[PDB]
Amino acid sequence: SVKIVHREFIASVLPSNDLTVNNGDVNIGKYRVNPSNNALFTWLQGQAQLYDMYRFTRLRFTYIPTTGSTSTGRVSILWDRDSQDPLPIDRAAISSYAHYADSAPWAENVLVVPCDNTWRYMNDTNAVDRKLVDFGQFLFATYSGAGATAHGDLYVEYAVEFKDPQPIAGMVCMFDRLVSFSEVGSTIKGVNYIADRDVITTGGNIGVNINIPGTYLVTIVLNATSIGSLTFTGNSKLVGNSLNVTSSGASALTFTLNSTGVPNSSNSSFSVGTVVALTRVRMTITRCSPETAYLA
Amino acid sequence: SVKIVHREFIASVLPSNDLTVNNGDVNIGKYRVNPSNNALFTWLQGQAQLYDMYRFTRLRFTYIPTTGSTSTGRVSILWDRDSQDPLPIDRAAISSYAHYADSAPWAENVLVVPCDNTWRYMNDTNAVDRKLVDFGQFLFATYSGAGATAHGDLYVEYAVEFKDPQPIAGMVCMFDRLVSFSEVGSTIKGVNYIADRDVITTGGNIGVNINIPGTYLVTIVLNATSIGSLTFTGNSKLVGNSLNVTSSGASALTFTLNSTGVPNSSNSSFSVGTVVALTRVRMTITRCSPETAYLA
Amino acid sequence: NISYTEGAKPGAISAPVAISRRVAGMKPRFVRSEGSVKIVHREFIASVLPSNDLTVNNGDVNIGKYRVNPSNNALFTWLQGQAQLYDMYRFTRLRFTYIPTTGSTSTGRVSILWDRDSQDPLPIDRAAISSYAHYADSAPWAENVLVVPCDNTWRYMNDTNAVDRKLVDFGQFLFATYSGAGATAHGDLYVEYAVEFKDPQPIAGMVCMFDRLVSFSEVGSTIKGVNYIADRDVITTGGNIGVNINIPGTYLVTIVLNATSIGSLTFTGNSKLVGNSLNVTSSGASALTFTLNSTGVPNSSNSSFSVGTVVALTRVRMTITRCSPETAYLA
Amino acid sequence: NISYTEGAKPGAISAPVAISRRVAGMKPRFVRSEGSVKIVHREFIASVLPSNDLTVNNGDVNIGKYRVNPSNNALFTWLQGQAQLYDMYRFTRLRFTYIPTTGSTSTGRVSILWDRDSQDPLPIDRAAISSYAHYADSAPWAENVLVVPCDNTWRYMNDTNAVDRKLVDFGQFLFATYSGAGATAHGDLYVEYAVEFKDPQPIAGMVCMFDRLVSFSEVGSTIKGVNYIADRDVITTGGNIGVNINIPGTYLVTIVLNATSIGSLTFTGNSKLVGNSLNVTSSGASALTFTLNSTGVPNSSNSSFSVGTVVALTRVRMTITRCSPETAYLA
Amino acid sequence: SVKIVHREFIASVLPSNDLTVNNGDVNIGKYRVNPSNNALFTWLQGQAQLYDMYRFTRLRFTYIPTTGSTSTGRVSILWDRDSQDPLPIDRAAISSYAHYADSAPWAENVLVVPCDNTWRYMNDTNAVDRKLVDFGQFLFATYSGAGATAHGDLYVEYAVEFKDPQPIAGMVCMFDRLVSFSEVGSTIKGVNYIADRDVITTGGNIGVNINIPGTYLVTIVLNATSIGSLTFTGNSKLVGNSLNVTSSGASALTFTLNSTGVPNSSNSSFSVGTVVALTRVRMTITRCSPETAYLA
Amino acid sequence: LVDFGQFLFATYSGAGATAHGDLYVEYAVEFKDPQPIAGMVCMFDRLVSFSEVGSTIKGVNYIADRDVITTGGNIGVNINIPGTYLVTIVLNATSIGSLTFTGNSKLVGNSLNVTSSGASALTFTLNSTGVPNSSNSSFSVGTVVALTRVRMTITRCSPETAYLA
Ligand SMILES: [Ca+2]
Ligand SMILES: [Ca+2]
Ligand SMILES: [Ca+2]
Ligand SMILES: [Ca+2]
Ligand SMILES: [Ca+2]
Ligand SMILES: [Ca+2]
Ligand SMILES: [Ca+2]
Repeated sequence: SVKIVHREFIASVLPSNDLTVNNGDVNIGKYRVNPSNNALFTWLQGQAQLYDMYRFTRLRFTYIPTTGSTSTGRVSILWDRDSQDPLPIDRAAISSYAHYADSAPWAENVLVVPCDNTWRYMNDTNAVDRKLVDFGQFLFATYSGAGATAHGDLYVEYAVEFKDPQPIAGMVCMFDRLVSFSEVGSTIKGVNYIADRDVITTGGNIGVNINIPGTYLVTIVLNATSIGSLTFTGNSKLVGNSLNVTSSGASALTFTLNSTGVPNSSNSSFSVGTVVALTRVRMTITRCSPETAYLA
Repeated sequence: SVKIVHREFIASVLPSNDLTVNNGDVNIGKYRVNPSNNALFTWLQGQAQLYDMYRFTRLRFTYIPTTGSTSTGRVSILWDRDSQDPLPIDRAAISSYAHYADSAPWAENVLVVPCDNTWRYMNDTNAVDRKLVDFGQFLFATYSGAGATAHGDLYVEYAVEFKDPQPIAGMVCMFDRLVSFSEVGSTIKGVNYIADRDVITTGGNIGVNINIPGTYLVTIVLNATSIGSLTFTGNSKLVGNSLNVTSSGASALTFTLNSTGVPNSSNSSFSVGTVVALTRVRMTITRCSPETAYLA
Repeated sequence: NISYTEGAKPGAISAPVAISRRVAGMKPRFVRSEGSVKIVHREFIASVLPSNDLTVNNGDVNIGKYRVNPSNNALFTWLQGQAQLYDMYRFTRLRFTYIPTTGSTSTGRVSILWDRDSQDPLPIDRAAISSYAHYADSAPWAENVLVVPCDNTWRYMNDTNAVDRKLVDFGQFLFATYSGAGATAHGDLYVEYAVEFKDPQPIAGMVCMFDRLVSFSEVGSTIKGVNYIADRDVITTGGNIGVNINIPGTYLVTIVLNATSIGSLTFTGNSKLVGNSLNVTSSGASALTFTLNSTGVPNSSNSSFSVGTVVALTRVRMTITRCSPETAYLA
Repeated sequence: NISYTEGAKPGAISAPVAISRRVAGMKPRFVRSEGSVKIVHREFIASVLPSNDLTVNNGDVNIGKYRVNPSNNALFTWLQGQAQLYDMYRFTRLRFTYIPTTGSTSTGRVSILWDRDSQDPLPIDRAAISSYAHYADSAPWAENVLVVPCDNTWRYMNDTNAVDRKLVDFGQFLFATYSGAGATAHGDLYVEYAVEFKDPQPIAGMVCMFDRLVSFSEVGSTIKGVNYIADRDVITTGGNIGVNINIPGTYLVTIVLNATSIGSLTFTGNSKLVGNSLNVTSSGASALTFTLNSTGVPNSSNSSFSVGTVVALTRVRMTITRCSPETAYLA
Repeated sequence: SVKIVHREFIASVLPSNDLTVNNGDVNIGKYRVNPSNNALFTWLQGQAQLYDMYRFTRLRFTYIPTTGSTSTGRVSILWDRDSQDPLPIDRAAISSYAHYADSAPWAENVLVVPCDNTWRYMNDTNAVDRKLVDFGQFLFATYSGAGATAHGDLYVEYAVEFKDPQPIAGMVCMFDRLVSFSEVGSTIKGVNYIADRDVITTGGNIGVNINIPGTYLVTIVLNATSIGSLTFTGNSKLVGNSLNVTSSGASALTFTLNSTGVPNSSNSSFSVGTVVALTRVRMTITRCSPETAYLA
Repeated sequence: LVDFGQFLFATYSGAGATAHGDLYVEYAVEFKDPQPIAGMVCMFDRLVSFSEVGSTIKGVNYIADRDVITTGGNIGVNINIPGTYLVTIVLNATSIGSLTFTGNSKLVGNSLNVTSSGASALTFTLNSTGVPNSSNSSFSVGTVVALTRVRMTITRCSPETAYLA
């Protein structure tokens, strides 16, 4: 048994007047506590890919403000033992989790989750009853805030044991959408950096949203008559140079970007514009360091 | 502090009549014992990337035959505590080393290295005096043999301590050659899947050799008027679909392959043929699993 | 008898032309248990076929083919029968044994592996097969053994087709091989076990039922009962239907096709028809029943049985049952 | 593990396909001595190459190639370094060990011999090789050993090129072979020794200096320092110069030729150039420096390095030093 | 952690000559032992809704006659640890089970189930492999009997642990059928008071069967040109006043009823007659007390 | 990180031609791991066309960069460690003048010189007292034209191995 201790950043809490959970993302179990869930474990996943089974020994969630002391609102950090339970919508519900922590947006907060003795399977083999392979799910909620200045950040801190060395699961994610067939839906394999809704292919534009902090290598291949410009207008900056190959019928772009992880609903992490007759999107995303950025 | 134990495959030993060290690879650190060195630690690097320092507690190299009893010659396994020392050139020199073992190609063999108490740094890629950051270097040799079929496989088994969680070093390798300047030399960053001599760029051909066993994701962007065919006639097989975009002046290919790791001097891991006026090669290689292969 | 080897000084190693070990039948032992019964027994699995490129499980692409569950007859030819009768099981001792059946002249690697997660994908590269915690590697002409340390979790025999198999299986056995040559196998694989059964129950059933709405998609299906086949084993495309029973033994098949017309029933791969095949074709629907013997070794291009020249295939419903050849249809 | 051999009654002999023995590194032991130090150690010598006709020392014609003297790196790759430091030596234990590296299918004779006179000519016939007092014969696929009983005479390391070597060497090791076939070696030769060193001294020097007045004769020379080459190893005839370094390892060479003109420097035999070769040609004199790696196995027709198309060769002066490849010249 | 002990009524056993399991209900999980399952835990569900996980410590099923000594046949009580296993079809199969008991209809009987140490999840309604979230299933059977008057009543007595307070799952059931699409099938959410087959929607009638004993509050909204009468000719009686609003195109009825729980194949718990062009049925059922009945 | 510090000695307010006294080192030293002989050769390489200063030095450290002077039509090599050394020096330069031994070293036996247009080579073995000299190198090459490159090889050795006349 291999014993790992670490702390890592998850996501920033955006202000909201009405009660919103997980910055408005409606996916149940988005932050399921399974080390292969890169949306929660931005760092652990790198080590998780090498082992079959995991057991948390200590687990705590912290909230640290980045806003001023006159910001209004509630930040609630929560853990639900069942990673398949629906997201709460009401103010009674979010306060009723056994494992809760509440604070003003300008106050630090901590949530300790008492761990159990059960080993669980790490590997994502698209388990259907996820609750049986996750140690619950983390979630956050917020209300009574105003503006777009993020309140603060969320971190996870833990002790985990890992059990069986195995062939590496990898840090690659690949996305495939047949736009011919529909502008929504896709096949996604490997690491869950993006879900379906994170890739927008409509009205002559492609937006991809990497809403998990980090530096990533992307290579995207478009089946399209022609494409316009690659732009970085949202949560990510291009790191080093972007390699672009355009032809009639297909094009390919590769580059390393640096994402904040903070979701932007009007501007994607990167977009490609003026795309004519888009048939297919095939793409590969991989968490990495900035050292492997392409050169000028 | 974080204690890892594992056994992993290194390389298959090709037969040779004349003495051949490290399957003919000439480079001095090839198998420096440092967890970053993916040529030696085919599996461990995936964990090494997350930590600052290491210390080996137990370390042994194993040889298991894959050849027949009628195969002639010997396979030598060898450890030098100075990772910068030159490779030995004649068989007698091998016997001068304190830590070596030598056997028939048809016999299992083992070499136990006595470990010390000193911590050393995970990244050695900046470092100049690499002996101070490596726990020596492993070498293998063979002589008095014949045939194309490999004698047997080498493995490393160890118990190692890692010390400090860090930002991930990443599992990607970035290669860059300005072929217009010269058909040799390059900037390589990230993990050492390849070295300069592994990318052949001449006579209207491009061949790249991934002589480290595993499954990889690659993206090559080519600055060239036109290119011909992508072929896999060496130690690697295409996994899933290859995505190829060709234009006048530039081409991009992206695909995941499965390498046997064993070097082939006639056929590269992948080749691209009939290449006209190659000015620049920029490429990205990342160890992964086959689950993220591109679809047809 | 031991012989002296010519030209060896004391303590030398030698390679003989071939190594072997006699295997003898041993009736199962029945032992004291927390549950109903503990069985200590030993069963033959398969023979490792040679291949140059790395292949796992003699080329069977089905994940978890040798999942460790008493109801899986791919791993337990006899224990399957015993599994029928109980609800839950626990392995107490588990080991896999390799006996070479080839001379010391044969090249290659034979790897015997166990993956704690029975739903994990099959490995394809040399780094992967070497990286399993529970591994055992040898030349194909050498003996080998892999001991899997058991836990004390009870699991259900999956007789209700659990979707997350990993939670009902005790991992999966798998074997891999590379750099081999020739037509004949390298050696034989055995499983040796001690297994407890918990709760007596009505017989689970020996039948497998497969149902695909081809009109919806040429891929995907509902499979209930014993898992003799997986989805990918039934090919329905391009005017052909191919069914791959890649587990050895004798099977009764009834296949009912919703399709305008069908051509010939062929047995052109790993199976042979036993006795007579009963075929009824009409406009819009066809039915075939027959019993076959399958070697269970997977074939890329020729299914266990195929139905050719099939027109507007809308639906496949089929029933597959392990049985005796005695029960074959008459001429 | 010991196995039973099929079809043998008790006390039979068997031939396996191949015999081997693991060799492991063992650091030298240092022991009490009448002199400064006694070293107990073990070194690899060479691999016996197969030949149909009787050949000694893998075809090296140099008498006393494996003369027993610590300063002879043809026999002691490591002890040479140690010899540098002392005046005199005495071998206490000496044995030569043969490990086969070929199958029991291989034909031939391997003879390991020791001749008390290190200047005696090499034998060429089967009667001769069999007639040495200190001999050991085997099939090439069998293990063998030759124990040389030592005396207690101290000798000088010959670091001043003694002309009557026999009086400074403890005889010569040599090996012979015949009726073999194929490209690959029969087996490996090791020396195992206990040796005393007497008198500490300034390092003897690692350099060999060769000088031939070709204008006097195409044969003969002055050689001072380490004996990496003998006279016959430097060929100067017919517009060619060939230098044969028939002892393995890495060597720095500087060769200065008194000759009107020279052609190409070629590496066409047992050696490879390391890094860059530095060549300076003028009318009447040429100079080349480079460092090479030599396999040390003698070649009849292709020297370690050659200089072609050389005109009116008057003089060869050359310097050869065993060294590290690290020290090669840059491009 | 929270330790509950209770005894509660499950169902009355109707006589039958042929073998009849679970009073003729065909569904495989009917009495899965999971505190959410209100068909088995008529009382406990009201608490189960507030917690994430359960573990039974003691568990026994009791049968107390309500019939006469001259009633023929037998009543079988039965526990399968696999809650997904099919119902037995013949009497001999019942005897194959390890945990069953069988007696005269006029005799008290008990079946003690030995509990295990494993915690399982309270919600099983998402879960696919329900055996992993249920502690088996209870079944009852009867045969060799006759008459309309029930043989006796079944009860469950247990000591159970609950683990984590959560947002309430609620005590309401929501039923929805698009009858214009089909007269069968439906979306049912919340507590399992009813299953699809319990709402009959055909021949100008609507019947709904609440075959779980208790008092309920219902609201049915009907999409239909016109409706006739609300009747209570089955296992339920109106409590207080029924509130009926009829219009052209839509109707709403709301009332609280008192169900005996015993199924009736001729008369539903409540029926609405002479229903013209029913397109849609949407309904809400909530266990409650009679104190909240509507007034005249 | 590979040395156990450095010995050094200093002196002042002395007079006369003769030495003050002698320095000895007395030690007990352990050696760990047997290996193939490291090599006795030093290889020096300077791209003079790049800069008159800096170099690549591999092998035994008999000289440091500053010990090889390449400036103003002169090359000076200072072997400031005592003993006997084999030297081969190959100069990329249009022409060169005389080889002089005018400082701390003496030529042993004969010096072998080969000059051509664009390249020169010298081999010889010297004895050096190793005492540093400010103005006169161990050996010098004079009147050198368009010096582009110095590649040289220096090896501690025996005087027995000197070249013959
Ligand atoms: Ca919850
Ligand atoms: Ca695994
Ligand atoms: Ca069952
Ligand atoms: Ca059952
Ligand atoms: Ca001497
Ligand atoms: Ca002396
Ligand atoms: Ca060394």
